[PDB]
Amino acid sequence: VKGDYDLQMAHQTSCSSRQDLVCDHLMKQKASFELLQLGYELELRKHRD
Amino acid sequence: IQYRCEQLQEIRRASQREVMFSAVDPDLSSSTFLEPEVLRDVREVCKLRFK
Repeated sequence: VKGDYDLQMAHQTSCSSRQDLVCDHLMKQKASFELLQLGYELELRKHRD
Repeated sequence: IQYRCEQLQEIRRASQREVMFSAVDPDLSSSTFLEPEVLRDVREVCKLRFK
């Protein structure tokens, strides 16, 4: 059992590490989208003036 | 009206300026190529949001 647990724990780390990498990557993508969205809002305000 | 046209003309002129982005050759460690201001400013703003 110990052996198995050890094996599982070791496995858990790999998936979690890739999970964090994907999450941070996905977050970097969101940050870029929010910047563009704000850019369109500011342009619309200047067109109203 | 003239004041506004001058402002938009300045933006048009600034837009024609080609910003050169350096080729990511992996291997080449060191060359300190200077990052364009726009890329720096955009990166910082995106980092700040990412954090």
